[PDB]
Amino acid sequence: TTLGASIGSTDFHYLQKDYDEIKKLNLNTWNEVAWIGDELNSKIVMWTNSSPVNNVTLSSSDFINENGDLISSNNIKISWLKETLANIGRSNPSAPLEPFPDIIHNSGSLNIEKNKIASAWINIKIPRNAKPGIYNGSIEVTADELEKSYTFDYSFEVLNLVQPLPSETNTQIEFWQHPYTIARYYKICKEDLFTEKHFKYLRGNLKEYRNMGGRGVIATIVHEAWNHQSYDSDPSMIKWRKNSYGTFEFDYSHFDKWIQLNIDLGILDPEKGFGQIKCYSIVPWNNRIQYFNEATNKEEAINPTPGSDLWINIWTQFLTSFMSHLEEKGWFNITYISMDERSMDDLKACVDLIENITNNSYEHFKISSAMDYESGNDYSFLDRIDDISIGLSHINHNSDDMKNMATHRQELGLLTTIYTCTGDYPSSFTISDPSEGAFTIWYSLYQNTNGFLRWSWDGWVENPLENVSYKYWEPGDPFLIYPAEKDSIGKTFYSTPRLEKLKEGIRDINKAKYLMEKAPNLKNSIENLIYSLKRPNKGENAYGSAVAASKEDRDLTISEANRIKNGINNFAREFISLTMETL
Ligand SMILES: CC(=O)N[C@@H]1[C@@H](O)[C@@H](O)[C@@H](CO)O[C@H]1O
Ligand SMILES: CC(=O)N[C@@H]1[C@@H](O)[C@@H](O)[C@@H](CO)O[C@H]1O
Repeated sequence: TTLGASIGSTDFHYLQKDYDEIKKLNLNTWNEVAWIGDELNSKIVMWTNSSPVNNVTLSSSDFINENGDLISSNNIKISWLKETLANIGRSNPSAPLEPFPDIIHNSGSLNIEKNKIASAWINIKIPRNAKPGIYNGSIEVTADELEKSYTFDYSFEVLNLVQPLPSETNTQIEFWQHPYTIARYYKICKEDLFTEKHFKYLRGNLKEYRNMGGRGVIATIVHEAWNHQSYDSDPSMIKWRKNSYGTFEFDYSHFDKWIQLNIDLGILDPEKGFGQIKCYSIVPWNNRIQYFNEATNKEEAINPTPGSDLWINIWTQFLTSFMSHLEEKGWFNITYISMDERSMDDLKACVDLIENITNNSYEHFKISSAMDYESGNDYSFLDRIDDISIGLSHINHNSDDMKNMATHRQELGLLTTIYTCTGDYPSSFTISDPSEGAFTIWYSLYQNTNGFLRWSWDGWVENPLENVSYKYWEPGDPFLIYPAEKDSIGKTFYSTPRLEKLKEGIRDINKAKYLMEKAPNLKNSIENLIYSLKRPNKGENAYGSAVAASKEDRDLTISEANRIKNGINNFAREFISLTMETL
């Protein structure tokens, strides 16, 4: 027929190459369980045969429970998934380019060419004052060349528990933002950086970050701190210069505007100690510091070795000046100096220096680092670092070491996350199954950490809406949101199924934590459910990208995330029911 349609999973992509199998789909009903103030996602997958089909549109009804309580269609947004091209390899110019439905794009009508797949993402926001019950409604697909519209029957159960607000949880989330990348893409000239004209293209995506639980805000403190690994250079938010007396001076202009923005948006709250400023880095690439030398009127650069007299000298100047500046602003207590996975001799020199430099309340800078930890219960150096993030590929699954390490840090009130990056599986690539994201968040809880860190909020390539390929890494690795179109009026970014799955994991671990606290009879049962989590094996495709080790491993990833979720909602249910029977 002209247009086929079926409900599909949000957990994996429906790709053009799978057209003939996709056409056999025939799911006409959907159901899910939600808390008050939760969100659900779904998907409709469609296909054409030999004719193009025009003006394809989806509309939701209102949803109504058994008492007539209403959740308006206002709370349902239906968005076309847009495809972009991705080189399917890693550092491999000859890998093929294939299309991936990675972009949650716009609402409205689509014209679909012949012999194509197209899917639409469905987002359902449950109001924070919604009534419990089973809600029913429908989603209707029409098109010009379609005689009989499709009606898909949707229901969900709202449980009588309230989804926690981010600020009511102890989940740590940190995604690295690249505000000069947003400037580049949207044609913000040098003169307008960190002016209102730049802020208009930042605010939307930062609120997005905030609302899902983002707490870490990165800021660069030297020039090109990652040696231009990304498509866009990384400028320093603190400009360095050397004066005629041979000592250094620091312009905090961009730094201050950046942090203030994040304070204004409610991401950081320095007075109450909410959120973090992560200052990258005291061990930037090759220890290289580029600075304007006033005596010679040109740019110079030096590479002092950590723990040398010269390194100690320069970095004492920076840290004492920075600490004063921060104290004047009232920002010091939420500021962390970031290291990185360097020689342990270099990290020791960093921690030694930092602990030497105190303010007049006897406090030194907090310290943050990605750390290569795999075993052993010697926590003597790790305990000196306030926030650490351990990469997934360094975590040995058949072992309690990570969990033991993290539990120690939890007892000391220190922070711990896991991160993913290039080479990881599960991960958060364009080519990934989006459900890898929910698995990733569950795994952060399995390891008894506070949550999840990723380097990659927005590190866009030239035109990611059309091709995400970059010279390094699996495709889509550097960004979890897309920009909007360069000429956009209105939208400033687009979400991704992979991001929405992280969001899902974050909401569902927050449920598990809420119940563990409010239901002491169930806490240990809940812990055991989480401890049953299995971790899949990984391999590589032919082009160097990390992928599941087998179909069984790939199915595990999806079946595990959903199993824990459903188990948590059953605990939620038994808890509600027993509270009622026993009230
Ligand atoms: C609202 C907010 O950000 N709260 C955090 C809390 O969740 C926890 O992480 C704690 C660390 O000791 O700091 C708090 O101020
Ligand atoms: C904490 C972290 O993400 N570190 C690096 C990051 O800088 C970047 O190189 C990324 C590329 O995927 O790999 C990560 O290992």
